[PDB]
Amino acid sequence: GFKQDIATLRGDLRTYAQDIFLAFLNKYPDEKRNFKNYVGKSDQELKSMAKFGDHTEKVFNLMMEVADRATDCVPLASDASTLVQMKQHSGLTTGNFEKLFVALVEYMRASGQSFDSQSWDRFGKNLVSALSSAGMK
Amino acid sequence: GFKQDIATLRGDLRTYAQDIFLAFLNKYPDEKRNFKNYVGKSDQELKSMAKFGDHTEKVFNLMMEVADRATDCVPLASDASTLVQMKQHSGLTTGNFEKLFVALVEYMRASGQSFDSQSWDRFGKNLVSALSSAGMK
Ligand code: HEM
Ligand code: HEM
Ligand SMILES: c1ccc2[nH]cnc2c1
Ligand SMILES: c1ccc2[nH]cnc2c1
Repeated sequence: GFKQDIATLRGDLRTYAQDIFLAFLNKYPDEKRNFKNYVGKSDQELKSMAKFGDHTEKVFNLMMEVADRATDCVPLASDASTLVQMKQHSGLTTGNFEKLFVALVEYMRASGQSFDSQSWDRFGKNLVSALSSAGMK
Repeated sequence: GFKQDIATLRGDLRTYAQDIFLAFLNKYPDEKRNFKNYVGKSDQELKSMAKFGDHTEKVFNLMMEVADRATDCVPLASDASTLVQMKQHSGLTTGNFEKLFVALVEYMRASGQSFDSQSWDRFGKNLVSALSSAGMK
């Protein structure tokens, strides 16, 4: 289930983080408006750009902590507030998050593993509602 | 305290994992006997390989699972048994683990980051005694 999936992802986290983030950028190419340094690059080129790997791993280190602290796929209010208040996230609205989690769930369903894809769909929806409550537009 | 330290380490796990493993190898150069593939390389030579990082981070992920499942810094017997039974750990003894945790606590005390060094010292001692109870020499 959801708790096991956190363990699965954490067991190969840099690889999953990069592959899921690439699936997001390739499903929604207009979302690169938020990531201008990644324009004009193939997947293999991005996987040899130092900030793409280092930043995307740090994103997923925190995402897995937020998931682990959740109850029945509902995150802590303190975690939602951190995500809204972060200076890096100043330009963002909740649609940006909705699209990230749509891409993550699609990746899981296509992997041919045993991910609990439906719980990740709930977690993304419940994180969006918590972000709205914490003041994201 | 101990629970916050797990969150600090996971937030930047690949960087902490590399720096603590290098502190261990530099404190106890004879322990590099267990790691023939790292002979004849400086710190920055080892880190220049994205694989050294991949591999070391997977080690520290398991360490953090065992730490988070502990009660009052006493690991589960079943987690000690996993570490004894791993094929890659055949022909280790408890002294190898003792040295690792001495280096880890020394790194935490020298760092600018607040860590509960006394809890990690207890965890390492209690892990050694659990390894012995699960059949390590
Ligand atoms: C639960 C979901 C998310 C988590 C846990 C998360 C976490 C983070 C973290 C930790 C950083 C700092 C990385 C670093 O500089 O080392 C960051 C930066 C950033 N985040 Fe997020 N984030 C999430 C969702 C999003 C989404 C949906 C977008 C946009 C579609 C986004 C856009 C950014 C941008 C533009 C930066 C700064 C640029 C960069 O680091 O390359 N984030 N985020
Ligand atoms: C709580 C402590 C420890 C944990 C969590 C741990 C975890 C791991 C894991 C997960 C692997 C497999 C990595 C992979 O294949 O991707 C591994 C392999 C290995 N471990 Fe440990 N380990 C611990 C302590 C030690 C100690 C103390 C030594 C020796 C001083 C050691 C020596 C090895 C060796 C030789 C391998 C195989 C070769 C290598 O991975 O470089 N381990 N360990
Ligand atoms: C998901 C994927 C990559 C990211 N980079 C910064 N925040 C992110 C969220
Ligand atoms: C500590 C540091 C590096 C390691 N590699 C394999 N097991 C380990 C324990």
